[PDB]
Amino acid sequence: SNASALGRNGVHDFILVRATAIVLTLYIIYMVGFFATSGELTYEVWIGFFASAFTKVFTLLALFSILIHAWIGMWQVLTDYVKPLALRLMLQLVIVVALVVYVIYGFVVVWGV
Amino acid sequence: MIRNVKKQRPVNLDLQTIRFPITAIASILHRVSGVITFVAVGILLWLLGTSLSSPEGFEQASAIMGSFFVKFIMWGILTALAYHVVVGIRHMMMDFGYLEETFEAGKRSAKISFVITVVLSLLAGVLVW
Amino acid sequence: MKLPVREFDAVVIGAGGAGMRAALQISQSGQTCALLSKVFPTRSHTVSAQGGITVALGNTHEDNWEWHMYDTVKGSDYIGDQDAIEYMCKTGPEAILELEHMGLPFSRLDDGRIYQRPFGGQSKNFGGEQAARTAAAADRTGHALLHTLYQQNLKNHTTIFSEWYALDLVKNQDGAVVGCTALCIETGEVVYFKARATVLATGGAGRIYQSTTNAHINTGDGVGMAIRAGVPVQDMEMWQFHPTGIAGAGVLVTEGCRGEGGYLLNKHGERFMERYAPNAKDLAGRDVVARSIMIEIREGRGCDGPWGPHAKLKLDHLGKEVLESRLPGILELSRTFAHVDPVKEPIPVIPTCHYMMGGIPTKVTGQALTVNEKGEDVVVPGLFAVGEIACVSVHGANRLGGNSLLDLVVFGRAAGLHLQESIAEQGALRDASESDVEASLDRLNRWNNNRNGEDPVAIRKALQECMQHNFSVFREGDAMAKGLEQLKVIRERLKNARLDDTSSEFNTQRVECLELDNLMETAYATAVSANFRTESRGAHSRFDFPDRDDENWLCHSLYLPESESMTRRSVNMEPKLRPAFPPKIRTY
Amino acid sequence: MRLEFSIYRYNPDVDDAPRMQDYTLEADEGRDMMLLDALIQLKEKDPSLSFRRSCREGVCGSDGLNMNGKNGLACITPISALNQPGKKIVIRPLPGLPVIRDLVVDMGQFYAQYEKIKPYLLNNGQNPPAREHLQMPEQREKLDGLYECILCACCSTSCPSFWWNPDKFIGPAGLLAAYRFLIDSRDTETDSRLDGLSDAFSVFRCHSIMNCVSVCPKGLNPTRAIGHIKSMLLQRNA
Ligand SMILES: CCCCCCCCCCCCCCC(O)O[C@H](COC(O)CCCCC)COP(=O)(O)OC[C@H](O)COP(=O)(O)OC[C@@H](COC(O)CCCCCCCCCCCC)O[C@H](O)CCCCCCCCCCCCCC
Ligand SMILES: *Cc1cc2c(cc1C)nc1c(=O)[nH]c(=O)nc-1n2C[C@H](O)[C@H](O)[C@H](O)COP(=O)(O)OP(=O)(O)OC[C@H]1O[C@@H](n2cnc3c(N)ncnc32)[C@H](O)[C@@H]1O
Ligand code: HEM
Ligand SMILES: CCCCCC(C)c1cc([N+](=O)[O-])cc([N+](=O)[O-])c1O
Ligand SMILES: O=C([O-])CC(=O)C(=O)O
Ligand code: SF4
Ligand code: F3S
Ligand code: FES
Ligand SMILES: [Ca+2]
Ligand SMILES: [Ca+2]
Repeated sequence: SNASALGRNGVHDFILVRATAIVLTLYIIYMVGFFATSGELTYEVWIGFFASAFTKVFTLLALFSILIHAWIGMWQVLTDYVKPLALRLMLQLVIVVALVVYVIYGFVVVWGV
Repeated sequence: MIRNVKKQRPVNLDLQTIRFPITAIASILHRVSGVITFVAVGILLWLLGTSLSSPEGFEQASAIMGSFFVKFIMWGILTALAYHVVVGIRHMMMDFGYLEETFEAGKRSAKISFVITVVLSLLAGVLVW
Repeated sequence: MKLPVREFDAVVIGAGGAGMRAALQISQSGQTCALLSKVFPTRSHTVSAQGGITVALGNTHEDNWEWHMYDTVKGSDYIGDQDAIEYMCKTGPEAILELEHMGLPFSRLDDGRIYQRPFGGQSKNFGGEQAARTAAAADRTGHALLHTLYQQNLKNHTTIFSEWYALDLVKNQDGAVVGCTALCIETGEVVYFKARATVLATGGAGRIYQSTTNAHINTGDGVGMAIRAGVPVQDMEMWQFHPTGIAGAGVLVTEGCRGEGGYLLNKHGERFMERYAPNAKDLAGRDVVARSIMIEIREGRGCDGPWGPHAKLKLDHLGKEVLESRLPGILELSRTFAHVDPVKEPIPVIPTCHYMMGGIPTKVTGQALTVNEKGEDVVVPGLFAVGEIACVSVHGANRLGGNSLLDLVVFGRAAGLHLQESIAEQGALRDASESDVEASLDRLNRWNNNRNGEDPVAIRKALQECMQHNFSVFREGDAMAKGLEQLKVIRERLKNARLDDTSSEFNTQRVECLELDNLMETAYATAVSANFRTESRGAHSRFDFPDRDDENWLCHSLYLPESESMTRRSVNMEPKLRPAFPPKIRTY
Repeated sequence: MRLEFSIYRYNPDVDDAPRMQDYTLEADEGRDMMLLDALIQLKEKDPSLSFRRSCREGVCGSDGLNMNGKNGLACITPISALNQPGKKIVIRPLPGLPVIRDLVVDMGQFYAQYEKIKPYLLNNGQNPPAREHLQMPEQREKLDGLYECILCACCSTSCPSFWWNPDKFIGPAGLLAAYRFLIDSRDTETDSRLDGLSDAFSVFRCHSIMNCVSVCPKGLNPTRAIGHIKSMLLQRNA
């Protein structure tokens, strides 16, 4: 079981990517459908869209899905191109911290609205 | 050649020397689109951050999006993202079985994909505006 | 002492069908063994085999091995040993079923348009058998067999030296074979492989003609190494020209076509094979069906076009389905080389060189034999031969279809099963002085120092041409005579031939050159033999002697080498067996 | 007509770096010939030019070469397909693999992966058949398109994933072969086989690029077989 890979094994990675892909496609449609039904976006409409339990919960489920998905993803890429161990681990570290911060900042932004 | 040990055989790897099918282009762009989108999220989170902080914030974001230079970038992000979703779905379909794994069926999938991407990309541009 | 050495209890020179079946068996016996090859094992000519493996299994229909003996003996022309053939046919089934348990992709039986039966190896109708006894897996039975066999040497972890070129055998002061020398094509280094047993399985060498079904590899390196060492060759004039080779291509097309119901026709729309062999039809023997079509060309009644004077191998009538299911490999070689979809049009076929029946004389145990001063069989210490390079005397003067592969596995395995016993018998064999080893390096040294010599291409080209014209399907004294002399001319010529590439890293030229020598010694023996025989038998057809000499030429013509010194020609024979068998009339 | 060729050359002891050499083989404009034919002629003009060849009929797998950017067999690639006026015919070794000399690449890593997947039948021996094994045409049909592989390496040589993880990712050929045993009625270690392929590289590095299917001389489809392996994996590990 590779330490940098999220999945315990290959199949695990296969699934996690496909599950999050799906959840992320719904969310995107959700966000797109809103913007294509907005026209002129007012501060009142914007905050109104987020003050919604539904939007908060979906937005955070997405960010969380991104962590899992982008992690496995960026990981596969680095495995192909960054062959020097030391360098690759630094990148994975930078990347995973970034993903975790995305989610943490997401919470901070959401409860603040 | 390590220290006191020589000759390491050559390898044919000039990419300009290799002819790549459309299917090969399709997937490599999916990989590139992904890395673009990884970065993209941060940028979008930042904007979303400003956007909701307060009225003055929503103003500051509304105006940043005003820059036409920014409009271009906000435009590629959505196109890269759009490309990635489409080709991703194409991907998942062959996996399961809603698409043939033959080569021809493969080039057809690839082509229809780019088409839908271009279309969505156009729509994205209309929104950024 | 500057030459490296690799000791093994065995050295199997050749990774063909028989070479691997043996290496596998020799290994099963707890014997250290090295397997050598010029190409990657899966590339040997065997991969190209189509038809199938004719063995009595009884699947397609009840059968017995004896019918296989009669069908075969009459097929050889009572020139093939009853002892050997018996053993092969009898040991047939077990040996084949052995391969299926190894995973060989056989075709299966049960439902078909108008047919039906259980999981047996599907046996197809084939040439020289009363009914269908040919186990076939699609059109690619050789590829199946070879690959399975390689997968097996992978499992049992056989030591394989891939892309190594065996030069000449190394003789013992007492005149025994004690290994050989070989060239690492990759790096170019030369090494002496010392062994208590040296098995040759270098296949045939139809490359001594201009149009053959064989591969660019079949240069009978085997033959050349045996002669240059002092070992004879039996019936080296007996060459089977396949009936359905592709005109202008020389690429093979299975006899199974006729077996699945293929027509062999002439421009006037008649099935001349029905007229030649009035009751046996296209199933007629190998030797026979060849002259039939070849004759229609002599009388100016042979079909012509871009490809050349051919015969139409009509198959289109069979279902496009059956052709795709049963002969997928055929439907492509035709399109690819013949530019004709068999599903709709017949195939431009012509008898072209195929199996070489002649080769190193051996006992069923694979051991190599030479004659005594009196002329008695004397086995050769440390030497064995299996496959096409060997004349165990099974196919005699006409190889029944699909028997060669059956040969490969049976005697290949026979050699392995008996190796330890044979070594016991010859006993211990002494070392070789740098002189003995040095000797083998001669052919190599020559080529490497000679650079201003003559261009091999011509010598090669001529070589093939002469053999093509003077030693074709039909031949005559006056002919051999001329060629036999041309050859001498060329053989001397070849002695000044040059080598342009003097590199190390994979030298294709050096190798091809070294193979030329074999092409030479091979074609030569072929001739002195062809001339010698005073009769028209199996593949041997002389207009001067239209009938087979039952009293005089009912024997194996032994070519008598002396290395590069002056030659000689002798005789041999084998009527005794278990169930008994008489010569007779040969009407197919 | 005349024919302008562009051929890859390299010899460890003369050259220290590869170079492309110009060749002109004036051929009879009669009919079409295979690229092997050309090479064999050119090699008469120039002996040093080395390359592999044998069966000559598209069945041994020896002459794998990259012709004008696409991999294929020199023995069956017609000069028609590769001739364009004014332009040369670029012939090079198979991509990724190390170059031994001229157009001959070390196929080592290729064969390796092949072995990793256990290319031979595995039957616990439980329930021995009287004679041969029970294989119904319908069961045997499943092997079609999976046992005709000739190990030419055109496929693996055309796959980027294989360029990056030559020894980690099995590659097209190897997976096609793995599947050949995974679906063989005669093989009794299918679940053991699947556990061996569940890591992150062996099978999952395949991104369905389909260059393998694109260049297979025997028209085989490794992508499809890999897809079936992946499915077996999900059935067994989820
Ligand atoms: C099946 C697969 C599904 C596809 C999936 C692919 C998705 C990607 C492709 C994108 C496609 C987008 C398509 C949009 C669309 O359809 O536009 C429509 C156009 O339709 C036509 O042209 C009709 C033709 C019909 C033909 C039949 C509607 O557009 P309008 O007309 O309203 O044009 C805007 C207007 O000028 C009037 O504009 P305005 O004045 O209101 O603009 C104001 C401007 C500034 O406002 C601010 O300051 C607020 C910014 C807030 C940014 C929030 C970002 C949220 C990030 C969340 C991250 C969560 C992790 O607003 C901007 O220009 C708005 C930009 C909006 C960008 C939205 C991006 C979507 C992100 C989804 C989440 C990403 C997930 C990443 C993992
Ligand atoms: C040419 C052909 C033959 C053939 C056939 C179709 C074609 C196109 N279909 C057949 C069929 O359906 N049934 C049948 O019974 N026979 C059929 N044949 C003939 C048959 O293929 C041959 O008799 C048989 O393949 C011979 O096998 P063998 O193992 O004896 O020989 P090989 O496969 O040609 O391989 C020889 C090996 O030896 C190595 N070698 C040769 N010289 C050297 C040197 N100097 N050093 C090291 N190795 C050497 C080769 O490289 C090869 O591995
Ligand atoms: C949150 C936005 C996304 C990001 C940042 C992202 C990032 C990535 C990355 C880095 C890869 C791996 C690159 C590769 O190896 O090819 C990848 C692969 C993939 N993604 Fe996404 N992705 C996102 C959204 C999605 C969505 C919404 C879908 C659903 C349509 C999706 C489906 C896929 C699929 C199927 C793959 C597999 C490609 C392969 O295995 O080669 N992705 N993604
Ligand atoms: C910026 C991307 C460069 C990609 C280069 C190459 C040789 C490449 C080509 C393909 N392709 O499918 O043609 C796929 C991958 N890849 O990493 O998956 C790949 O790395
Ligand atoms: O040599 C043989 O056995 C005949 C053969 O393969 C064929 O006709 O395809
Ligand atoms: S599957 Fe096709 S391309 Fe791949 S190695 Fe086998 S024959 Fe060659
Ligand atoms: S090209 Fe390689 S990525 Fe998969 S689809 Fe074929 S094995
Ligand atoms: S020489 Fe064998 S397939 Fe080309
Ligand atoms: Ca023989
Ligand atoms: Ca099973």
